[PDB]
Amino acid sequence: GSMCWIASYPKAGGHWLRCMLTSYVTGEPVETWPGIQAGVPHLEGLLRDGEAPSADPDEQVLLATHFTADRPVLRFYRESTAKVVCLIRNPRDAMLSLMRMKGIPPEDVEACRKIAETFIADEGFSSVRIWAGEGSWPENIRSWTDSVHESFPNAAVLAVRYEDLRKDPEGELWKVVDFLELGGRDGVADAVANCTLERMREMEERSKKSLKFMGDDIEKAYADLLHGETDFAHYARLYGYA
Amino acid sequence: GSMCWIASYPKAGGHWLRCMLTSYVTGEPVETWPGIQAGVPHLEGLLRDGEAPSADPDEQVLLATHFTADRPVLRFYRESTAKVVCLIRNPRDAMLSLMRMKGIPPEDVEACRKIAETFIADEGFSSVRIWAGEGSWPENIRSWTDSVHESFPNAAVLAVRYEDLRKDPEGELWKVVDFLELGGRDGVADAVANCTLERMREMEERSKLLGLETTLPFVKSLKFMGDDIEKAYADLLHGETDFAHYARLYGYA
Amino acid sequence: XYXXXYX
Ligand SMILES: Nc1ncnc2c1ncn2[C@@H]1O[C@H](COP(=O)(O)O)[C@@H](OP(=O)(O)O)[C@H]1O
Repeated sequence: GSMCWIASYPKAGGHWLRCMLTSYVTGEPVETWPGIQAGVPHLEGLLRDGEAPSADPDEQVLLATHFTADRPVLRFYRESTAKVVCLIRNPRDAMLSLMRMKGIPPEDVEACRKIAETFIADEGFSSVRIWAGEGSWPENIRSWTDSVHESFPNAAVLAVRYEDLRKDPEGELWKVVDFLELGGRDGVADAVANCTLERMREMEERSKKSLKFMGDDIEKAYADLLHGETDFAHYARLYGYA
Repeated sequence: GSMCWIASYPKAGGHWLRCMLTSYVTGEPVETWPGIQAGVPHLEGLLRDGEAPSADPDEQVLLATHFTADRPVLRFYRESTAKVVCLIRNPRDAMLSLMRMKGIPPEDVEACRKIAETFIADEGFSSVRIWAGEGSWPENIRSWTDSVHESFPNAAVLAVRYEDLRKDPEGELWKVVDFLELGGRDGVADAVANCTLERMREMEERSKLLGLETTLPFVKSLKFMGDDIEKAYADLLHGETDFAHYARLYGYA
Repeated sequence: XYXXXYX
């Protein structure tokens, strides 16, 4: 059908993807934070309000989500889902990302440790109250890519690393635009310029490192995971994160 | 058509109706707090997890929600909805209930007035960020009762008042159980005994002691903070808004 | 349950 998903584990730079996409579809810059939710709405955001786009709607519709493709609620879109964009980033960075957010100044030993301890035991953010239904890191990727057809039988998938977007914003964005059939290529330039790190932090406010530090043991812990027998190592390898 | 809603506005007594409803179906008590959520799942809670009950099942299903009936997400159950139990409570007491749930002792007028005054301006809890998609008190009521066919053309409604339930627990649970055809009636007296006030507090604590997912303690009238606020409520109560219209009708004037 | 905040 006509439904399209920007799927991603939390902290994989989904906001920015959405921002840019909102800017291309509109042509105009993003007038600020809620603009992002209006453009590529986040599904969780909508369900909180009781909002939910209709299944089989006759014009193309773009939503975002951190759910695993196999969550019962996405079932209503089982048939009408055509396209999935799966945005993926170094789980090393996602983890470091939750920290900055959760507040902590990088030299708070027992505070970083614990979250890191947890992330590694869970293989993602299962024990982090901010999100729900997102599953673990491999689980999330698996369900939206290799197993997408178990949830969305009519879908096509374009997987995309956060790091490639950072290395070539316009090239990679146009790969996403092209795949979704939102038109040109010319627009793609301005949209990148309309959602740059600066315009971003400005839109957040006028609304309202690596494993070195404390590593020795943790660093090890992580690396053992990253070269483990598990689905976490499978995807790390497969996406160059190993 | 086998889907059934316990619709209610926040703080109408939903957990209790919910808890007695589970007890009657299980046949035994509810030993733990998420047994309530297991029993008569609250829609909002299911969505947080990305869970959602099947649109169109073969045998009867019971959900709870604080959503207005018209909220798009419910569009999915438009034909599968057979029955609505709309639980209603005095709005004066719902407002008081939120103060108790927020902690706040009956002395802190500043603290209580703020909630009270916000409550009056909004005709309900719309500004309280604890829930979303509920609308104002009358908005909710209208959508489940007078308007229910705009959202569920096939549905039939029972209404039940919190206060009726306190006065006659077993007689009132019976109306709800007979309405939903859950069966017997000898079961009824038992379900009430299990989900008592006392039973409920202890059942909350035991869960809470076994570090469990529970909803800070969770389990009077107008004179104390007011005059300014007394008149303010009164004016709303006996005024010409739809709130008044419903307050009059369920006998809260 | 399933309730909002932030407390
Ligand atoms: N077993 C029971 N019997 C009577 N009232 C109950 C009860 N369990 C909970 N309640 C009351 O229901 C109200 C909460 O409603 P909800 O569960 O829908 O939020 C609170 O009212 P008060 O705070 O006025 O006492 C709560 O104490």
